[PDB]
Order: sequence, then C-alpha cells, then structure tokens
Amino acid sequence: SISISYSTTYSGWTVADYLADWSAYFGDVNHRPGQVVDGSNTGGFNPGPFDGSQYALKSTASDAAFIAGGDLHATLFSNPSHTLWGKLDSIALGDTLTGGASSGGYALDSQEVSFSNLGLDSPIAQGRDGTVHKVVYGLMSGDSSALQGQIDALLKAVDPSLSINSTFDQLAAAGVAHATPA
Ligand code: HEM
Repeated sequence: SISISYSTTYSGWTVADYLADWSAYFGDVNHRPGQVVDGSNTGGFNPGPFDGSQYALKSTASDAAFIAGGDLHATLFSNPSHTLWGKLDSIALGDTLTGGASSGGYALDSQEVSFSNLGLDSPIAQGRDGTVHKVVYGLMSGDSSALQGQIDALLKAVDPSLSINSTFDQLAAAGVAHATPA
C-alpha cells in the first residue's frame, strides 16, 4: 500500500494542506511553449538525458524541489510529444536538490515528505492524459491537485476513513506513514 514518510515538523498537518502549501510555494516553473529554458526549468533525469529512474526539478525562484522515482520516460519531440510516462513509484518533496546524472542520482538535502509505493503506470499511448504525466507536470506547474487525487485513492483503498484530509499522525496510527526527524 502507499507508504508515507514525513518529518515530525508536519505531524499535525493534513496531507492536503501540506501539499497545497508546498506546491504554492514551489511555484509554477512555466514549462510551457515559448518558456522552456534548458537548465532553468527543464529539470533532469538520472541517468538521462530523457529517461531514467529519477526525474528531479528545483523551483526557478527558490531552493524548493521534488524528485519523482520509478521507471520514467519523456517523449520530448516524439509522438505523443511532451509526455512523461512510465511507472511512478515515489514523489519526494523538500528543498535543496543535490546530485544529477554525473552523481548517479538525485537527493534532497532537506526531504520533508515522501510518498512511496504509488503504483502508478501510464502507457505512452495515453499521452498527456496519463496519470504519471498529470502528477508530475502538475508539480512542475505548482499544482499538486493530481498528486493529491492519486494519494487520496490509495488511502481510501486502505480504508475509506483515510484520505488526504487525514493528518500525518493519523495516517501513522493507521499503518501507512512513518515519521523522520525534524
Ligand atoms: C529533461 C527534461 C525536459 C526537457 C529538456 C523538456 C523540454 C521541453 C521543450 C523543449 C518543450 C517545448 C517548448 C516549446 O514549445 O517552446 C517542452 C514542453 C513541454 N514539456 Fe518538457 N521537457 C522536459 C521534461 C518534461 C517533463 C518531465 C514533463 C512532464 C511531466 C514535460 C512536459 C511538457 C509539456 C506538457 C510541454 C508543453 C507542451 C504543450 O503545451 O504544447 N516536460 N519540454
């Protein structure tokens, strides 16, 4: 089932409130036609250049950053263009991104929260409608709505009383979350 890791700082927050705040602060990197600037708002893959086990992106305006983990593929100019697809197992949120292809991976110097065992798989044919794409492109664009909806479904699948409106501590009591040090 979904497995959540959270710094004790966030023990009393709901998942929805945490994500709404995190993404609003991360802010839209404007990865859109006319506005993509390589090395600024593309993020990167490990091993890359356009596929790998991690995709990571920091904000254009601060150190906030996320890492998507799984078996990921960006089509870039190939049909269906500008689709991220594959298998998405995890999302880690925090700040101070480090690493990259030259390091053999990415890590956050301050990981706040992670969501693992997401079990998302999106075929290339779904294009930009796939859940993997929506989750990650949403985060790139400062919008955690898609991620929230996937977490909500995973939580309900454990028990319908659990949701994105549960606190991290409630989710820990319910067996789906664990705390890390503040
Ligand atoms: C190495 C990382 C990436 C590079 C170098 C890259 C590069 C680009 C470029 C060059 C464009 C076209 C800009 C233009 O039309 O002027 C673009 C657009 C786009 N990319 Fe990426 N991208 C990357 C990662 C991603 C990821 C991970 C996603 C999805 C989660 C994504 C989704 C899109 C979308 C949706 C568009 C806009 C398409 C449209 O509205 O027509 N990209 N990207």
